[PDB]
Amino acid sequence: RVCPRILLECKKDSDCLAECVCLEHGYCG
Repeated sequence: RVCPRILLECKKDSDCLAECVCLEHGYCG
């Protein structure tokens, strides 16, 4: 699944939305 192109800063990758991950620097890939 692809996650919309929306910036998102978080610690735990799980925090991310859809089927993506959260990056330490502060961005969801």
